[PDB]
Amino acid sequence: INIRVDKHIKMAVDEDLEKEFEYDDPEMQHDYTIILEPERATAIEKRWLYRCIYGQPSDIQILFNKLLKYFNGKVPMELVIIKEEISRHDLKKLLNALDKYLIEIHHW
Amino acid sequence: PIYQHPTRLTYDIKLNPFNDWQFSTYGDDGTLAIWDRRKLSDASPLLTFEKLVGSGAASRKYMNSCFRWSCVRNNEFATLHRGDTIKRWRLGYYCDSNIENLFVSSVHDTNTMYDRVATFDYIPRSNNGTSLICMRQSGTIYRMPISEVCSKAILNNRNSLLLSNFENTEIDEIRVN
Amino acid sequence: GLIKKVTHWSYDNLIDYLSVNPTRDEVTHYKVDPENESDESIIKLHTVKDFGSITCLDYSESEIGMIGVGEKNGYLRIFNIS
Amino acid sequence: MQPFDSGHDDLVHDVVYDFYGRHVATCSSDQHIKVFKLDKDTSNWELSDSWRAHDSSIVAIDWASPEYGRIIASASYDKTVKLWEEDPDQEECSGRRWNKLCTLNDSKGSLYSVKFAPAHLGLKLACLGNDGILRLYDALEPSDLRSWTLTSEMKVLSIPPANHLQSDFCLSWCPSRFSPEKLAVSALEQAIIYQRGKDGKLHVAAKLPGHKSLIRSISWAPSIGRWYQLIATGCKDGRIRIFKITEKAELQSNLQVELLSEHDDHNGEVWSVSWNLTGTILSSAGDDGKVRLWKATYSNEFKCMSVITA
Repeated sequence: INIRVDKHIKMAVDEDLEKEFEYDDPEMQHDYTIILEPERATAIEKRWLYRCIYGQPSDIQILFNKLLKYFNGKVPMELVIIKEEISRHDLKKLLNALDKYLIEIHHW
Repeated sequence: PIYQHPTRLTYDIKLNPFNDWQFSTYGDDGTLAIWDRRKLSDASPLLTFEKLVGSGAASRKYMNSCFRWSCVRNNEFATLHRGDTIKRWRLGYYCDSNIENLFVSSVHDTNTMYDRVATFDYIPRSNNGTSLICMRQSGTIYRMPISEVCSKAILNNRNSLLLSNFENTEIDEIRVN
Repeated sequence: GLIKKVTHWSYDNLIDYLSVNPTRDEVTHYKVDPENESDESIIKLHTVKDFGSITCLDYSESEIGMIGVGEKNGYLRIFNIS
Repeated sequence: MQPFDSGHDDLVHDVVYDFYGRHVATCSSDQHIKVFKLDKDTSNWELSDSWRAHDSSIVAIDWASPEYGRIIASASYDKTVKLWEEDPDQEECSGRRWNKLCTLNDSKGSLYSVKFAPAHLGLKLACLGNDGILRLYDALEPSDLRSWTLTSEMKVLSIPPANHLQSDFCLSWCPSRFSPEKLAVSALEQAIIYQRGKDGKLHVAAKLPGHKSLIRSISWAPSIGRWYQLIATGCKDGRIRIFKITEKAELQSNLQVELLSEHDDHNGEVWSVSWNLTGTILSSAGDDGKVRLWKATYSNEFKCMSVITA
């Protein structure tokens, strides 16, 4: 599982940083930015990843905060389930809730 | 049909809320034009501003509204430029003697509270006040007031100051007492 | 993004508004008190989210709540909010 | 501050005092002129008359000299200047208290500013519109104040501006009975001083430098007795320029203009600039929402003293 951040989260964290072209809206353009290492990220990038969860309930927030460092595109999720003692249906819930920000990679 | 006038500035029609005979469209090159239906009925546009709004009207079907008529007073419209400033153009009219020929009298620039504004709209308040609700490019919607800018500061022989506003009707006086 | 002012609905001093998100997916009905200049005067009331790609929007003056929404595929949806 | 509602249904354009400082005339875009008198007993502004004047928006009015009677000029956008004389044998707040005298249907453009010359020059007028033509109207026949004759017609702008481009014009006479007849005329971005020559015709005398943008207000300071005159200008830029004029072909006196000060305190457009009776207090309004009061220091440098937010 690899994490992704779209332009809406970038604009949202820009608004939050403001708290402390232009004529058209082409719907086929998305400024997709992939966070390669969620553990090794800057402040704005961690802000991106934490704003990605702004709206989901408490269980999803806890499951994301405990499994954010494993979304580096190199750790299989089966080993994550085995090691962290989590339910498979919990992983299914976490994947289905964040449908448009999680990249699935399937290889041996 | 009653009339058919061939023009290329045929886009988003906003009728004037105070005079139904006047409507204003723009075009692909951003050229805004304020029309009168009686001149087309009988055919030049009543006004023509070169490159006032965003271009590319034929290519993009999702265009923000950066031009609005005024629902607080007559002969006025607001244009939003580069997501930062709103130009409140005030028009003047004269009758060649019932079609009122139009020309631009004064333009007032108001800087927005937050940058990157795509579309906006008016908020009518009491005592002829003006406030603007604006939607940013991030989708955040906020409310911004219009400040009371003094239009005339005259002094008397008794050292008395008389202040006239650009928005409301009341006149402010600071007497020497 | 489309902010359209809607009149002939509210009986109090509030002025109704209709908004479309910049991603063109939902229609939001607001309610703005003009006498209060705070940003909390905007009250979000309802949001219809089942939309593909909104291209145009219009309202009905006579009947309160009836809002038509066009789309790029060709589906015009006429519904109620209030 | 005591705000009083003028009662117009649209934007109040110009407000002018009388010579005695007890009457104010307000014009507006609702095609109305209202005259307010200052009551001696109640000390509150109360309306004297309110009558429809023009067929378009009135933008400039001026009171005449009190030794020629009570005459109010009115320049509107319908290419007319209308002169209004008070007949006191009418009821107040009726519309018949101010009688019409004459319509000046010579301007081919929408008039912007109207000004009376000082009383020592006669009952003169000065009109300016977007046609760029400065017109002076006298009152030659003393029996009836309805035969006003055009005498001086000087072209300020070569071609009129288009309708889509904005414009602004302003005028200011010379309040000096001991100096020859002068007139400060503000074009779009130009400020010209016109002087009356030996041939009886106006001529170009001096030009105020600067003014990269539109001039919104011009004002000649009263000559209290000093040897140098003062012109204050509020531009579309943030500059409140004060020009110091020292007076010494076919002109009775050549005059030199030196910029005395230049202030950027407003951070916007200086819409209006004015003077006091003695030329000591300047008042300037701008887009910051604040009206600043300027007084000259000991070293002849104008420094702000009060800021009045609104």
